[PDB]
Amino acid sequence: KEMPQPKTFGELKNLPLLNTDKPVQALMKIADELGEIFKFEAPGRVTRYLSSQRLIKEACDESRFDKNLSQALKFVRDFAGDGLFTSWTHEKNWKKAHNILLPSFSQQAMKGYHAMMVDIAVQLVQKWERLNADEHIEVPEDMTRLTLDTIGLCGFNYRFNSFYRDQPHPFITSMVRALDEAMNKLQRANPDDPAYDENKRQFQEDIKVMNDLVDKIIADRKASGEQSDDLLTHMLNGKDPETGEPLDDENIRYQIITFLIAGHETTSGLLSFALYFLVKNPHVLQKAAEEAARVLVDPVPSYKQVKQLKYVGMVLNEALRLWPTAPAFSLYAKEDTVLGGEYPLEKGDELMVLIPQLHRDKTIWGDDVEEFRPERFENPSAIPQHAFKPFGNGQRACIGQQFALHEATLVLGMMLKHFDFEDHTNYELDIKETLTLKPEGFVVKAKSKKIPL
Ligand code: HEM
Repeated sequence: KEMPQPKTFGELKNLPLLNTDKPVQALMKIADELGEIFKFEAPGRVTRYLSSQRLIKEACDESRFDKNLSQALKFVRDFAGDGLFTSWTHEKNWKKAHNILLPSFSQQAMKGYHAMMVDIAVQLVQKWERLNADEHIEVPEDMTRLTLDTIGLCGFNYRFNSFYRDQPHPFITSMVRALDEAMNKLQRANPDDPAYDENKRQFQEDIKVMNDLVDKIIADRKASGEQSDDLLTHMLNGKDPETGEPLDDENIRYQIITFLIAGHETTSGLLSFALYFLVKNPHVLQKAAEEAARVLVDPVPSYKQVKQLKYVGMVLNEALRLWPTAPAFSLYAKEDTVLGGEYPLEKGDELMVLIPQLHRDKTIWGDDVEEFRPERFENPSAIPQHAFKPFGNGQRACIGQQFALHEATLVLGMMLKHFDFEDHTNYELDIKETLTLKPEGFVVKAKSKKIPL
């Protein structure tokens, strides 16, 4: 069977389709037109975009397919190195870091981070409490302040103090620009053309800024000797049970850079989309706010009370269904194989999983896929295998899933406890794409319910 393919541009093939500031959303539109699979070609490379649970469940078979570094991730690898996110499965440092860090990211480990997560969450609530009447909130911006601060504090005992600033930390200016430069190199023609001398000079300056600041944080912790229980202490002391080896300082830096990218980009988006959907669906907002008031009976929320917020968890999973903030991941065929009993693949052939389209698969979810209904995630066992993949697949799934969800559930619980929300502008959804998705310009007013902290 001949594989569907979108419109070509002569010798440039399909590559000019990505020359747009919303490539994922364009690929989603192409998927609606062409269906469950389509071919995508650029000069000297090819991949296949998958959109149905039927094909993606086979793609998620770890005996047949393994994580591939997409072109974007290969560019991100120039500053994320061989950290967990940008390393190949067969690289020694992946399995080492994975075995070392798994216990630090578990559900039990969240009991340890909870205190510091509340520290930052209280700073968000107090900011909003202290706004004057008729002032508004810039939601993505404020969620990013929170999520960046939380990973900095919980991870490496470093306070970015984003709620004390308008202009971001020097690390973040370099990190955001490096990610932008990684994204812009996908849409580019010729690399060594000296017209991009300033692009390369900035990118190398941004690498050095991230490396120097993070390497200083490693050396300062080593020289201190103090044992503040966090990601950095676990990495300096911990040993891989398999090889018996620790991570060296170069890899540790890459893991820290990786966690800062993660805790900045994806996690704030989840909270942003979640609040968007809540203000656009007042009955769902009502249910979640009712739970928050009933469950969060103390001024300082405990770990147990965050686990008790079941409906707030359902709200977040439905936000992850409609707009998964890390919307695509790449795979490659380990051997020759046949996908879906009709698409023969050779060893090394690549696949892209388009997660927003998987999450709109009508044969799994029904015909109302665009509606925001948290009741879909009432029973987690009711969701078929590989139907809901906002945190990726298998051994290369998101190590920060429990961190992200605990943080988002705590913060969204507290937000719903302490405020009523107004969509005062009648905000029209406008999704800006970088590494991740964000509702750009999403604003609300938060009127206080006047419950003390
Ligand atoms: C809403 C929040 C988040 C989402 C939607 C998300 C999504 C994902 C996805 C889809 C992957 C798989 C990438 C691939 O297959 O190429 C992944 C990997 C990863 N994420 Fe996240 N993530 C989130 C938050 C976090 C946080 C907070 C951290 C760390 C503090 C984190 C750390 C990682 C790491 C290290 C990997 C690489 C795992 C490995 O291959 O060993 N993520 N994430």
